[PDB]
Amino acid sequence: ACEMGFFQDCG
Amino acid sequence: KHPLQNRWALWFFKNDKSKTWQANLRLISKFDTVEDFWALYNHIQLSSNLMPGCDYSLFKDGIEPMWEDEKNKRGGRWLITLNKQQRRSDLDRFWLETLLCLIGESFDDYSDDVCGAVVNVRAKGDKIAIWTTECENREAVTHIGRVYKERLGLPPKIVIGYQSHADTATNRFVV
Ligand code: NA
Repeated sequence: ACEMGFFQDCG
Repeated sequence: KHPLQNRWALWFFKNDKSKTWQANLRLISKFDTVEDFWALYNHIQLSSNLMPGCDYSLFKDGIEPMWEDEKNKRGGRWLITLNKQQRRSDLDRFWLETLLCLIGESFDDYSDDVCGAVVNVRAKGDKIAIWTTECENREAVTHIGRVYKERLGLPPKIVIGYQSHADTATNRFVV
């Protein structure tokens, strides 16, 4: 769930 | 130059998994006139020509493009769901329409509840969303939803949803 606004799942 | 009610910031997020999200997140520039907006929009890649996994956002000056921001913390988004086949026909015109709803302050009295908008370009299907400050404000969220759907000219059978950022992190309303 990596996307603009929710970067906690981009790690 | 015709001034806007608010100063806005355009953000780009790059899909490059050999770099951190901070390094891939870029504030392109800010504007507070119609002329400066159009100048910016016509010097950046169309949403439809972004590489898969790339995002654009427009947020009011001072609001970070993050749900953890104080102005987004307790807010949510109206989500527009576009299939693969809609990208050429709808993505750019819907994203442009969305940007005009923000800078044009098109939500009447509940325009202050608007934080920004995001477009997600993905192989599985694209997304546009308008971000609001408080998912508890039923009149505000409902009015924004109705006006936004009318402005995109979506028919009744295409049901758009509002999700709180709390629920997304882990539909409160529909039109
Ligand atoms: Na150009």
